Amino acid sequence: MHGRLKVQAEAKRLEREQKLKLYQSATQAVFQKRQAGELDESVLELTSQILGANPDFATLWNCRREVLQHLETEKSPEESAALVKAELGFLESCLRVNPKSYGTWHHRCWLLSRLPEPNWARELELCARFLEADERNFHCWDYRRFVAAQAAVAPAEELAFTDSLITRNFSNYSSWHYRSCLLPQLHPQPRLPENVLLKELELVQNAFFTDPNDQSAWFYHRWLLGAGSGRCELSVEKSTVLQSELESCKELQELEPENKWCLLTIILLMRALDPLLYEKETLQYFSTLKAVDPMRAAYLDDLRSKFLLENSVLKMEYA
Amino acid sequence: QKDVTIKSDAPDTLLLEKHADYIASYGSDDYEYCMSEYLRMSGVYWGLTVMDLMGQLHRMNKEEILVFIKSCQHECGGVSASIGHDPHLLYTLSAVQILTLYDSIHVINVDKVVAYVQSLQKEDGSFAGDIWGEIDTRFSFCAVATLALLGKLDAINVEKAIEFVLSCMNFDGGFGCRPGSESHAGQIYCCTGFLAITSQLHQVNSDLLGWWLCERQLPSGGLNGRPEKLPDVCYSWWVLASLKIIGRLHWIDREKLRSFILACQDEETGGFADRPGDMVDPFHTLFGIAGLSLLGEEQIKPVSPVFCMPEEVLQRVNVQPELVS
Ligand SMILES: [Ca+2]
Ligand SMILES: [Zn+2]
Repeated sequence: MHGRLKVQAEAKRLEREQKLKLYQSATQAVFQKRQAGELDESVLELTSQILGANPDFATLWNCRREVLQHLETEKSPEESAALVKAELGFLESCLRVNPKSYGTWHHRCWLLSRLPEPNWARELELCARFLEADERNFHCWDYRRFVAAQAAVAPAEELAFTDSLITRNFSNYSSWHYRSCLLPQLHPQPRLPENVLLKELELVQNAFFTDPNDQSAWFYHRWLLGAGSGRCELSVEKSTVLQSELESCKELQELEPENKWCLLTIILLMRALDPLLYEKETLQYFSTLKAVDPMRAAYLDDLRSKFLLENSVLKMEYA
Repeated sequence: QKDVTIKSDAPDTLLLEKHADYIASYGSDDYEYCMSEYLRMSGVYWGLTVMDLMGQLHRMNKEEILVFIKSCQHECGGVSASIGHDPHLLYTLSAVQILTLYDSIHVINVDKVVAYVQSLQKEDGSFAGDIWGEIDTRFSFCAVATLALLGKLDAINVEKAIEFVLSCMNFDGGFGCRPGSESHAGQIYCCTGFLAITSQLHQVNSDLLGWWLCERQLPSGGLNGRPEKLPDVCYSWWVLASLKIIGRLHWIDREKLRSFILACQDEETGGFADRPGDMVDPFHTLFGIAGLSLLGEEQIKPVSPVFCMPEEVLQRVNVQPELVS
């Protein structure tokens, strides 16, 4: 939840005492009302104050839902639609203030899920707005997938939204992640098709040459490297692309010699091409990588040992 | 690239006696305290757990908390964060964790806790947090963590529970809230804990996830919860505990992490902050201490990376998940 602030200081300590009493009396009353079975708009009022400042007070979200449910039975569909539209406005004012609260996002999904005519395009537009403010807001990305499902939005449309998100700025981990789940849906086998993979390789390689410090594209690139054929199954095209990637990373390594991502990728590319043929260079690359990225020396030694082992198995396989 | 720089007068020694005092006294009005009523049960779990790890549990009020816990169990069997608040899996776990530290599980109706948890499982094996239907692998963890401490894991559909959690496994080796959600430290902790408890760690790509987790360590030595975020004591606990569960704790620099966590201590007030120079809280104090324990601190009791409770409590109740090593 909240964490944290840095460590006239009486008018700050005064106002805190003042807000507590309003919070305290309001909370008191909502509970009194609730125990009294008073499921009315006074509870919606009382809770709107508290939830705006504490959207993690889950029991109050629950109270709202009880009020809303009860009222829906005893109100015309015109009075019910009005209470609903007020609730959408309330939710949005809450999210503008704290866009990372489980409670508020869940209440919105609960709300939208039970509406007779939900306006999903409007909800997707809400997501677009929140994702411009914070393109790593996983609550919002999750709400966006929920909406997309509800509106039976096609993976290709979400794939286009991810492309527009990637070229236009950094903070792309969330967007690459979404692509990793979208692409397999477009090509749905019980390991992406080569043509698609090769295209994704092109797109990710652009990203990490555009910004070599963008870790998200390097992490996605490593998945792409595994998500394919095999080294004695390399097409001339894949072989050529991966070779071209290797030289391009070495070019990068010339420019950014402290860039650990490009070094690790060179090793993984060589593995992907020919473990034994590239054995000496791989070992050379480990020593360099470990000097560049010492916090990871333990990881890197374990990876190298895994690879040395695989190389022993490949040499034994010799006819 | 985002990171903190540790100021050179930062604390570099373990202020155990100060943390004991900070927690011993916590909840004696107070702003954040009254405002945190909606999570009281878990606050109580954080305080008691950290005290017990420092050998200081006796300084807390057993009798008083036992009464409090009992009055938080509702008629459906679930437990609320506080008296009058609504029952939820999160506080059901916390309560069961407290009663386990105290060896007083029959202070509540265990048959009804089990029935409550069992009721929250959905057809796909997922768990809702409460009757209002929020689905999150956090709740999959809370459910089995709760049932394991009670010896009632068999009460739920475990295979479907497993299937749902693995369906939240992502391209990077990590796990999300729900199918298609992005990986992050807190979620990975919940799901790796879940798989420890259900004996499924063989289904984790330990090397791949291990790497994603060790890449959380920033030059300052603190760990972040995901790429392009700041380091933090809570994220650090989740990541390190996850690494231990999958047998790859050695993949981070332990001495640099130790220094980050020690530097998040308040020399004056005791307790730990989320990062150095911020204000302490009991949440980050549990995790600071638990993290240091996992890093090998001999003054702190050994802590379970799955249950975030002292191993000796778990040994006593006989719940000790095999890890990956
Ligand atoms: Ca006592
Ligand atoms: Zn934190």
